[PDB]
Amino acid sequence: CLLSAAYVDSHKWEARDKEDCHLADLASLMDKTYERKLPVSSLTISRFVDNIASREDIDHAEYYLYKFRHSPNCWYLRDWTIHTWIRQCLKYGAQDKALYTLKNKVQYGIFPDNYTFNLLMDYFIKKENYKDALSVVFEIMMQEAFEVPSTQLLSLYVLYHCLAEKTDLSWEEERNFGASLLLPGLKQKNSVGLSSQLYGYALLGKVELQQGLRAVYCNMPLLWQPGYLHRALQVMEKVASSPEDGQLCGEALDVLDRVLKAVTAPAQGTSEEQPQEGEESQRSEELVEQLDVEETEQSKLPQYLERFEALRSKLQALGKVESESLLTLSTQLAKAQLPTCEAEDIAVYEQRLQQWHGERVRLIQREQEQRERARQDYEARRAAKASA
Amino acid sequence: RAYRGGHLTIRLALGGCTNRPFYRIVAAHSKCPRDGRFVEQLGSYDPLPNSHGEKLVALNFDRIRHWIGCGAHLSKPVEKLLGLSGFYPLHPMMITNAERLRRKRAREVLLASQKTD
Amino acid sequence: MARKKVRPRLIAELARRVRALREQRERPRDSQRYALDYETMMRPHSGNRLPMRAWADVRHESRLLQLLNRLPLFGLGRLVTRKSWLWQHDEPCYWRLTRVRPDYAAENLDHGKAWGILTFKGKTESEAREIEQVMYHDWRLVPKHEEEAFTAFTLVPEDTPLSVPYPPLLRAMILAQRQKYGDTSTEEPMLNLERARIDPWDYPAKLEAKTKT
Amino acid sequence: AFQPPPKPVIVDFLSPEFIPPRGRTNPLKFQIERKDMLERRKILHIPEFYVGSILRVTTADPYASAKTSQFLGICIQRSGSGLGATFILRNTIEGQGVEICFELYNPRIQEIQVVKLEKRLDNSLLYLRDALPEYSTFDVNMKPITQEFNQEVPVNQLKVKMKPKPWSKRWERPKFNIKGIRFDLCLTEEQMREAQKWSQPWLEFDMMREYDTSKIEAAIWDEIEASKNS
Ligand SMILES: [Mg+2]
Ligand SMILES: [Mg+2]
Ligand SMILES: [Mg+2]
Repeated sequence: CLLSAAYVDSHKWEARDKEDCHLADLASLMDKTYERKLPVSSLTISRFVDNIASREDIDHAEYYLYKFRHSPNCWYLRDWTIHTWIRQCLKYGAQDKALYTLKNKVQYGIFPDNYTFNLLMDYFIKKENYKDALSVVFEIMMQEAFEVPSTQLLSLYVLYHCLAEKTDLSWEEERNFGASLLLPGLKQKNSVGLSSQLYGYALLGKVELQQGLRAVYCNMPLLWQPGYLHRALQVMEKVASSPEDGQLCGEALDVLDRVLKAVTAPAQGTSEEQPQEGEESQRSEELVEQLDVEETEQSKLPQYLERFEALRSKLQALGKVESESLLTLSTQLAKAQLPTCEAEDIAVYEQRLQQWHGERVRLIQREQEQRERARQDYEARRAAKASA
Repeated sequence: RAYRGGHLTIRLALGGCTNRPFYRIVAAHSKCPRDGRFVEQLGSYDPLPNSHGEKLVALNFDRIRHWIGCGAHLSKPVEKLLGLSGFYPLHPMMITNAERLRRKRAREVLLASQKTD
Repeated sequence: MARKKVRPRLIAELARRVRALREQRERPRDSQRYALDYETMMRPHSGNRLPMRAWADVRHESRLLQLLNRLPLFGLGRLVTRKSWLWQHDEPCYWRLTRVRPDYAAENLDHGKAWGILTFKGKTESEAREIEQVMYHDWRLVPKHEEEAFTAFTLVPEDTPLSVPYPPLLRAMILAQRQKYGDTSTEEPMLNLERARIDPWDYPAKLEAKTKT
Repeated sequence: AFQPPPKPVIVDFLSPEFIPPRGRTNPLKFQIERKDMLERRKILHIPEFYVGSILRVTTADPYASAKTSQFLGICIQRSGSGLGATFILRNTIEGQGVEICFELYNPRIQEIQVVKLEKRLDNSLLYLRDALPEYSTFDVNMKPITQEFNQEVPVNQLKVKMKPKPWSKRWERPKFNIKGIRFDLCLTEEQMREAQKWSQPWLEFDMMREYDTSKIEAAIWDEIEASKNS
């Protein structure tokens, strides 16, 4: 949230509105274009979102959002239009419509792969938006826009929520919480990224071990390879070259994984008796993804347990990076690098706004010259009407 | 007759007599009937053996290779006959049918042995 | 053919124009054309029922446009693969998407036509080809963290022989042909396979018009 | 299920039936009839439409397959005073022109929908019977057309062709005062001069046969406003 302190938006946002617009004539014109089924530009939709006056205008802009981009010019949506619409949503609601338009992420599909992802979270933290900001991380992870320095910003909030998470996770929770740490968390400079990867792999392996392999990549942007416990163990094995680790949350979650895999083997009617939906329907539509000699993970539990027990002893014997809590360690590390990333993101944002403004006037000039040449052609033909 | 398309195919026109088949190995259009108009006759095939126990197959290899180079397609029995003659490699369908026949003979021998004791 | 008493038929010519106009004005859009009923496996538009072997992947997988709709720029430079390729070919086979035009008439936006670069069995083609079988329910997407790892392919030279023995009858024909002219060389004739290389059935074909040179 | 973003917005009548006739009928009857017709309009939405506009009417037909019967056509004329106002719709179906005279306040009418609000050059176009079938043919499944209020109901200035004589009426007589018929291609100069013998120029300047209803219309509008506020 410290980014928005030095990234004051009210000063530069009010310097971007140069459209000075209203209602009636262009409302009629575009309703006529879509009565005639004619594609239009994103210049106009940027122009209107540049002149939003109220939340009634926001809802108008939403029903708008919902009756054009099904025209031929769907791909030509400009980037700065997304920023303008996000700023207008922040002007009034800041909390409800932006989340509704992003949770589907395909229905509205703003696709703001820019600094707006960090900006929305920074604005969310002002009210601290506990349940409101949880869903946004899932959609950012789905969009896979982890090129700007947002990794630490999202890792702070997911670790805020993980401590508060004290419940029995369901099938969807074990998938989304596990997937919200590998793609988002990729920092190799600090132990936070490695701990996030170890935590995410452990939770992702539970779905494969309990339900099936297809469900982890049916919708999540994950990999179909059966090896996820091995990916959880390889980051621990990398300790021979990496001196700094988490060694607390990953170990605790691997303890849960090993006790879950150790209680199901002797007791088959205790934990595995949760599948009581249907038998013949599942048998007729059963899918065999793995081969017969593909070394199924179900028979590798004694191997996994020995590897984990051997690695956890050596990590404490040589690494000794056992911290008191991962959240308090990540809080002081993520906020330390925020002043470093603000200075590297300010220049790129300043050039992005300049290039977007340069494209706006180019599109305006294109429309003006097309209109003037159409007028010249119409006047020339009317002066000397020569047809057939 | 006029056709919208089709390709030249070297096939067998079954021109013969009841309970006495006789094939003419001929190159003809794909959309023409079996016993209809053809381009050029190549050879003859007699399914039933003669008094010497021999099955006569006639091949005009000089015209066959010329038409195949021109782009004439071949049918499965045509390929089988060419593989038997040796002008073309043996068709793998013949090999798999021979393997199936050998397996059937082995099964019959096993059944005969188990039905005797 | 050509007679003195040929009647100048006009209704037949006008019917060609009428059918040409109705072909474009009433052109069925690809969305409802490829719409699918997941219960009876029946196409509402054409009325044809899907193959029995395809009943599993339709219910257990997704098509290209059903996964490309959630990407920011409709997958510019992204790599997409197929379940059939992943199963049959251990070597990486992917399409690098360079341009996509989704159909705007679909309410759910899960239909469209895309182009891209084909890299099948590790062989990279230096030409742009239209993507085939978009409506198939076998497409899968690779993540960014695995984009570089999936491209890891090793170039292993082929062990296919370049020459094969001739069939016995043709070999005897060649031996007699050269012997009659008087060539005493008893060298073994071989049939070359340099130009006999053929693509597998899983290799997609191009959908662009062939240019006659 | 993408959201499609259209139009940015970036840019900056008394119905004829309410007119009482010229007779000396007591105003109490007119007031009662106006009250009843306003009560009927409270339930049945009667839109604004002139002569020449195209309407679709839904009627309660018991003997049809469905209880709703749809009829679309152009309004030939509107006539009547008060609750008994009627309008004539004309449409050519399969080469057979059909004209139906509907009542505005008949309870069997389910819905009246104006698909094309458009005026014409004549207050009463009864000549469509003698006109060409092209001017009476209208698609039943046409879509409604919505217009802006600033257009002020544009009037369609269309010259209509005519069938050869005879006609249903003598449309060339001055008593009809028709400008929408292309007479120069259907009648000759001698016929045009002959038709002028029935002209009555004094009726335009009689100054006594005119009907002034300014105060009556004001009172009716006040009553309508009071009923709406009620
Ligand atoms: Mg016979
Ligand atoms: Mg078919
Ligand atoms: Mg009469």
